[PDB]
Amino acid sequence: PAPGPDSLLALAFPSDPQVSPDGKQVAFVLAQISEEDPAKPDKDFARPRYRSGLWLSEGGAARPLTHAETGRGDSAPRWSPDGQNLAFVRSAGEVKAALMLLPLKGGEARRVTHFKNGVSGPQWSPDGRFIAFTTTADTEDKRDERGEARVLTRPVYRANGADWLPERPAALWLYDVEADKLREWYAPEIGIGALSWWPDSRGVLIVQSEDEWQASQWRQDVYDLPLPTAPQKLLDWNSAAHGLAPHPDGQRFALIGRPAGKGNTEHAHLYLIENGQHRRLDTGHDHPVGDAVGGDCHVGAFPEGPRWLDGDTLLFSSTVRGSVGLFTAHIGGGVKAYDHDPQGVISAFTANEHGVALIRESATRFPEVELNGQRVTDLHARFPFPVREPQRVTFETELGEGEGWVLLPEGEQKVPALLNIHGGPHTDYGHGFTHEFQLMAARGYGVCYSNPRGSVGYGQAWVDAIYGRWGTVDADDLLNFFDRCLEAVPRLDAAKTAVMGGAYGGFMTNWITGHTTRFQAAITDRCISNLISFGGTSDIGLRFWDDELGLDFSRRADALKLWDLSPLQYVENVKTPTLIVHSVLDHRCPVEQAEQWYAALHKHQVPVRFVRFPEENHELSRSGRPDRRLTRLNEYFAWLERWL
Amino acid sequence: APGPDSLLALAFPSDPQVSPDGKQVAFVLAQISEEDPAKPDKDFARPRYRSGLWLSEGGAARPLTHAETGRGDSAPRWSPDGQNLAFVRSAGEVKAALMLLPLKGGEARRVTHFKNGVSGPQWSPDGRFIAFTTTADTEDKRDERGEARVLTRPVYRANGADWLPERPAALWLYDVEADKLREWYAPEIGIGALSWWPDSRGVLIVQSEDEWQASQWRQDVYDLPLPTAPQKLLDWNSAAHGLAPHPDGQRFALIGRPAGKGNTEHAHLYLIENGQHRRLDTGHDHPVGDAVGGDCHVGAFPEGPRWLDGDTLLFSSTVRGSVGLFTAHIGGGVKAYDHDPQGVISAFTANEHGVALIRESATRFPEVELNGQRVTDLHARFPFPVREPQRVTFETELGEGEGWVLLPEGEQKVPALLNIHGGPHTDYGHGFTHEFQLMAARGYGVCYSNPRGSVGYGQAWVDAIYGRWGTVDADDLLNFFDRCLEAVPRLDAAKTAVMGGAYGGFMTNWITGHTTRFQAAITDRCISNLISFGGTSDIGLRFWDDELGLDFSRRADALKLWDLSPLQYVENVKTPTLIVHSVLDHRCPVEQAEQWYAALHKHQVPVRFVRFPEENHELSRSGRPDRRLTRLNEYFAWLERWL
Amino acid sequence: PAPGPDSLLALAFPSDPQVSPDGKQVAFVLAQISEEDPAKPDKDFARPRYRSGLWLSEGGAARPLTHAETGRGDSAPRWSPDGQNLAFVRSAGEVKAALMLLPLKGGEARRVTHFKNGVSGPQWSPDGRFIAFTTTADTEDKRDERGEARVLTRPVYRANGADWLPERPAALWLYDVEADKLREWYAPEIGIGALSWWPDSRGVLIVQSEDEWQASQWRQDVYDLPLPTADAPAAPQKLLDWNSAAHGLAPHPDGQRFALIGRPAGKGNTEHAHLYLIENGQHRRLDTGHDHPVGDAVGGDCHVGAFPEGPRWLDGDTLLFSSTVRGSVGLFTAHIGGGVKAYDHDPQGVISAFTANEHGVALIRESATRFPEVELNGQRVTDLHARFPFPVREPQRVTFETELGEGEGWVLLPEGEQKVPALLNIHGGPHTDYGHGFTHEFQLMAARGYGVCYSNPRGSVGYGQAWVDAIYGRWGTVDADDLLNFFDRCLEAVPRLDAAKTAVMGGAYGGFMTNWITGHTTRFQAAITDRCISNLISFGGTSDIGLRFWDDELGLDFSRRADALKLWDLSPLQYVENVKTPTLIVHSVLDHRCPVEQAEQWYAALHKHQVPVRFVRFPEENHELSRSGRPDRRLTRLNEYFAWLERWL
Repeated sequence: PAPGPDSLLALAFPSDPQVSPDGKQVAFVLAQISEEDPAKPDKDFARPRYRSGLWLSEGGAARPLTHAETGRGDSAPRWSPDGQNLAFVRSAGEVKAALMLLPLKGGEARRVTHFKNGVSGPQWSPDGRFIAFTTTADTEDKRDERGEARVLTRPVYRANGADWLPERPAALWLYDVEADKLREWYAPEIGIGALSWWPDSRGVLIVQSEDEWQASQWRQDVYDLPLPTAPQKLLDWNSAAHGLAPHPDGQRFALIGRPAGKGNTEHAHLYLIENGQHRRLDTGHDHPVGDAVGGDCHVGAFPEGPRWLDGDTLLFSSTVRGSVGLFTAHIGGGVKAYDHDPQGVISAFTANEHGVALIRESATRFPEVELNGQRVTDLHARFPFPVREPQRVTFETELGEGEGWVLLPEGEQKVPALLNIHGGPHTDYGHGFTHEFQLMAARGYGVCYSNPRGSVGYGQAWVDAIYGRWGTVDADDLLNFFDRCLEAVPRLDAAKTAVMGGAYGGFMTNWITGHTTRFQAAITDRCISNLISFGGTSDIGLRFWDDELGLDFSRRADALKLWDLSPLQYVENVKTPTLIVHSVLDHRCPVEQAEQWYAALHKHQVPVRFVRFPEENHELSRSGRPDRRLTRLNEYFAWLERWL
Repeated sequence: APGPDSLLALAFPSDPQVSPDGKQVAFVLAQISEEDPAKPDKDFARPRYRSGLWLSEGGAARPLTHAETGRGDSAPRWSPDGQNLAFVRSAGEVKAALMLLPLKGGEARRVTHFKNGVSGPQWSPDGRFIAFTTTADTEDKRDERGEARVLTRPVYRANGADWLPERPAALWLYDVEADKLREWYAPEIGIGALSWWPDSRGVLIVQSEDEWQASQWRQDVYDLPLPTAPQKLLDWNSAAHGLAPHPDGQRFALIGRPAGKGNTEHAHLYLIENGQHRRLDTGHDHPVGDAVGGDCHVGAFPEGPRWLDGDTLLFSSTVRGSVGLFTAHIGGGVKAYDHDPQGVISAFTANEHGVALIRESATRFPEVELNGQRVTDLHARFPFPVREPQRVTFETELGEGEGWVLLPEGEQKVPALLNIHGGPHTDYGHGFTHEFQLMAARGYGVCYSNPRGSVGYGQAWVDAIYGRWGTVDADDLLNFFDRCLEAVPRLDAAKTAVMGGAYGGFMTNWITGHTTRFQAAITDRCISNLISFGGTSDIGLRFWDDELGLDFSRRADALKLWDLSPLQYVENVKTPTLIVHSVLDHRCPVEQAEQWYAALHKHQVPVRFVRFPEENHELSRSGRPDRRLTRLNEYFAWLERWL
Repeated sequence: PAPGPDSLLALAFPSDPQVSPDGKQVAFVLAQISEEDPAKPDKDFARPRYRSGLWLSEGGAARPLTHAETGRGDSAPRWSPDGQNLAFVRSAGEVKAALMLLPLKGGEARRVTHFKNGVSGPQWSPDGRFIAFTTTADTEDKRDERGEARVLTRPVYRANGADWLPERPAALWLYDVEADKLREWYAPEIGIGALSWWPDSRGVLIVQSEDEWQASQWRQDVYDLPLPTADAPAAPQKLLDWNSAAHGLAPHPDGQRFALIGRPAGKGNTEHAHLYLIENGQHRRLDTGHDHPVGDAVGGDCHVGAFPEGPRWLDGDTLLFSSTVRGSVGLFTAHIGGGVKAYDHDPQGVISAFTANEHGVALIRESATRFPEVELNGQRVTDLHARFPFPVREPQRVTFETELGEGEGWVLLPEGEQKVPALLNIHGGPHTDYGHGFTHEFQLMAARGYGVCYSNPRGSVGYGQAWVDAIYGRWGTVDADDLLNFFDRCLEAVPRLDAAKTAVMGGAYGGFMTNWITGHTTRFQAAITDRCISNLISFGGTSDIGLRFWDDELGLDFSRRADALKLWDLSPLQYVENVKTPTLIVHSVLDHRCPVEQAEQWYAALHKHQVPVRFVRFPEENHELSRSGRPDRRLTRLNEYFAWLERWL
């Protein structure tokens, strides 16, 4: 009785590992999967939902601090600097996201805020006097409820995962801890991105764009916002910035991003800011800041903000050849490894001068929470079937050897071979934990997955190789890799092959099937078929192709080049039975992309099936509602069983 | 000056049903009232259509029903003995119940009790049965639960119906004498037109063979006897509706076109005998049915042809912006029956004893007539004075084209609004357009014309744009507009705007991408990208094939479709543009508007996008009254800003 | 398989027989019993409800005009004087009671009024120009919904069947038919009772009390209210200082005189209602030589809805009215120039409602053996007895001697020849009659094998005023004597009645008397006391008529020490220590005529004495449960009666 997609329901998902100020404790979030209303289940329709609570460890096995029995649960634990309180956010039905304050030495939490719309992103000031957070407060918008028109004048009006953007951005508020009083601090005209307190608690640094157009073009600056008694521009960056890390000296700060002129394809790096000047801080390290390795067992928030361990040393995470390690950057030197397992992924971390807490996983290990190197969870033990170990298969390119992996099922008999293509394109497969892949191998498929040119963990030149020319050397690498897998692993059945992928991976599944008939089945997920219409419909359409391809869909000559890069131009060649998976509120890859592919395959009488999820967005496979994650996997396996 | 809320004063007639003895008409009248008159929202008005049945025996019509909640009463159908009216009632949770009203006294009785209600009641001529369709008590909880929809059929949504059900509505019978209901025929695909044989032995129905043929508009006619399965009667493999069984019980007529050219060919009238067909409306180079624009039609507008005797078939036809009644004869050709070249007959019913119809003009709001006598007084409700247009012509290689200019009162210069009708194979002309009258009442000169591609000027005028939208049609529109400026000196050539919906929106996008001459533009339910339209539109699998000879799923054709896409030329657009679109418009999907909006933003062109939830392609003609007001408010706000 | 209480669910109930102005048609109301929501029945709990529609006949079998499928339905049909329209009242959920206008020659009804609270009592003016009606319009009272206190200052604050009286009485409104306009006519400070149009349509006559205290004492006057002619309408003008009970105003065709039904000041509640001709403040008895009350006061249980009995002038001399005579109800004419003549009087039948004009008459007629039927000009137009689901049986007469002459009662026997238990049933009032009304309960008792014995002791109403007066001030003496003497005569006259298996039962006054009898003899094997009275003192303070009932019936004021002691000596609860008979107690919580504290005391006292007792307590219902309560609770009441009799007999 091979395991099925409902294996997902056995798992619990950790997030947001928050080390205590004294370094001796970790508070974190654990999402379990439970019935929407455990008291009143629907006899005809199961309703598995995420429900989260806060957990705490001092080094031993973690224990629950909260006990949600309804609603989405509790999130965003934040330690008071004196270690005696945890602020957090509670969602329970009509309580959308209330700021709560829990004394750790005894007693229940008190609700601090009372806004119709709840709050987001609490951060204590380092001196403990304040908690900053954002909120839309009590603003009401009855247009959708009444059936009124929405009048659009801004260039970007929706966002994947948030749906439709409000007329007024969330405002920055202050909770005065001593006075037990709330006050609006700053109501931005455009929106606040990253935010960090100065170490002396005099105010915050914030990222803002100058206007709506600049925001759509990913141009941001950093501003200084003192405690109230308006922000002042602190850095003319005119580019992408987040992860502000104020230096202990209270004057300098680091930021994560890229300098102006770069473009989305440049690795995110660390920049030291002093008196409006900047210089690269993580020198000699040809890898991006942050976790960009694929996996599907992350639900919730995964903090990766860099942290100064002393006056010279900035701790950060970085993706390297399918792994994610901790490194230190130094004002006085180059980058040094801090905690880097080439076969593992550190997906979130917090730190101070006294301790570190993180979440760690591998291709064979479900995510676990650690405190100062000690595991405090036992979550892999919940994984309900045995995991298998992948084998490495390499392929040659003019830039050097690329790599990928084969995950084989048990036994020695021939098994179908599944080419899985990661999205991005500037991410990696490798050492993230992928329930989907382990499940495919448990059901008898050989899973082949690789990092073609365009992937992100192999240096900037490997990223740049596909610039302006998706469908050339990246497609070459994928089929070269797959051919090397079939040659290296004889039990892979070259007569029973499938190609599948999501997002860029869906683009590439569409590209590949329009350029070869070799596969017996295809599954294209949250895909791209028409690069022109994407420019006009995607929540990043106003800048994505400009950065990835140098092409502006609103300019005639560029639009023709985008059409020649569109899989739909070559759809007349598709003969491979194709399953199309898409979600209606995916604003990253809008569902019109899938509709066009579906219609075109029908025009050609190619066997086709389109599973269309309401309510979900681009993130379904990684964090969608559990029932719909089950359905997506069920549909994958039904299609493979039919054609392989 | 009057504003868009002038619409709230109007009452909208529909479905003029003459009685079997020819001496009465029953019809539907939609008034606009609060959603819940008992509990109005102090902060938000909720004007809604609410309909009742009305009756006339020759004098001023009087109401038979008095709905105060719900959408109201529709689809009146006379019993053959004249003593009863069947109709359909919508009142909240009562979706669409079949009701039976005795006409000589007493209230109606409810006949059906289906969760999903019924549609399309038709009495058998002998009065023994009422046929109707229903999805009965079928439930679909996917959307309510948040479940996926699995799609395998080529067409899965339709403008105005949203998502198509897995099982089509089934045909049912009400046994009048027995007071019993029974399912008659559950089709696999769907039933189109339906008509009883004159001897009440069964019905003729239009059906497609399978889902793919349905997407290609290929239908056949079947014979379905009363129960005691359908048998194919005509190998048509093409578009057919308007079944009119001949009194002899063997032959029948239909409206449509034979297999061959495609759906740009004029719809014509065909006599069917023993599987053979021959055209009846010969010597008449004009399509069957009303294809003239207007915006005061709410509800059902029957146009089914009717035999006035064994030799004479009554039908309606569009001719140079008018819609007239004509008769075709078995013995040869077409004669005018009731045709004013300056008017539009939008619906009619008839038998051997009488005729009832709805009639309008560019200056006359729709009224109901019985045997030539008006029985309504609806024009009197129109809340501001109407003005009369003047005709302006233009020259082409196919002959003289025509259009009109509607001017405000006074003598001063006024801004000039080039309005472009959709289709493209429809006409402007002699329909009543509240929108145009309101524009002139607010001080604008409205210029509207029938370029090549329009439908009322013969087949060659239609064919002139085949495969080449954006060539001679665009030429004609600007030719006409230039002639208006020359002929009408009050039009201000420095304050001009271009606007249109659907094909007219395509053309507004095309024109602004090819000239900067206009000071403002309004593009409504538009098309910007012919490639993506092919994959998203509810008719995308056939529309360009018929209209352009192009298949978006074939590489060479898709490039030709891109060369016809206004979005290819958007870099030239400088004209401030208002974009009006509805989220459930499945005819022109809203991604068309999203692409135009985004492209104008990339170029920093002044742009505004009014995005209506819940509405579809038909908003301007029959959308919810509050959203029709908002659409017009937005039109005028934009024109006031830029003109 | 003997029938049970659910036999009630097979019946349909006619009411409000309205003859057309031309005398050739009748429109009436028919209540069927149907599920609350036939579409969504509760699998675990049946919900039978009354649902009414309008029916029409020109002499043949009646046909339905309306087709309510939800809600309580349609009521109060009223003909337009030109015969072409019916006004009526529609109740459908949130539509509480809307005035509707139905054209009779084709088309559906139009809703005329749009008030949150609906309307009551539509009456066309004779010239057809107006419809008068009353309404509380859109007034809201959120006290109960919010849990606020109710502050009481008025002497009467609740009424059986209406529950709690509003601070502002319903106002009289006018519908102007030609103008299609509505306007408030008169907002009374106290309340409007009877109302009638003058024959020339110049205005209405209305009955009103001068203040809240006088209303509580049943003292009313007649007022003249002309049609309004300005933004603020003229007020009513007092027309007759009656200072007594008045209803059924019947304006004379001459437009000046009018008759009224009631009693002159002096006489209390026990005086027969009579007809009085009023002329310029003078009054004289009109129904002379007729020692019987106006109106139907005969018991039965198959009346749901409104039963009009307003007297009607057939010409300048002749006033048609109904009257109770020895257990029957007949039509009679009173004459300005002479005495009373029979018009339509079957001594074995009951005419329960009628309307009339110079061209025709419509009525409802029944008997002890015939379920109510609607008639037009002497022709039955319904077939409602045919629905009665088991055979009906014929009562036999048994008489008894009194010092005032022979009293009478009846025995309804089951089939067969074997001994059967004997049930003494006692009618309420006390000033009503048993006799020739149709009683489903009695027919059902006999169908289940009981001999039903029921009579008109002194105090009953159909045997002349002196027979009523015999019990004045002394309930529990000659009335109890008559009841037990009658029952003994039944046992002697009908040998199959089993003297060892007897029960006593009754409602209201009949419940008082069941309590009295069981406290004064142990002869019965079972007792059923329904909507009863046990404590005359507390009744004075809790009943909706407590401020006047004993004063009129007994000459006793509970708020005066000497009188209260006499009321205690008349209270069955004083003698409860003697009760040994197993007793079923039936009562409803919103019975404001006999408040439920009456039953609570009897229940507690029998418990103190360890007498077998069972108390069925109905929510929501009032004094009228057995005659018009919700069908499911009517079934339960009957089930409980029969369960108790099966246990003890």
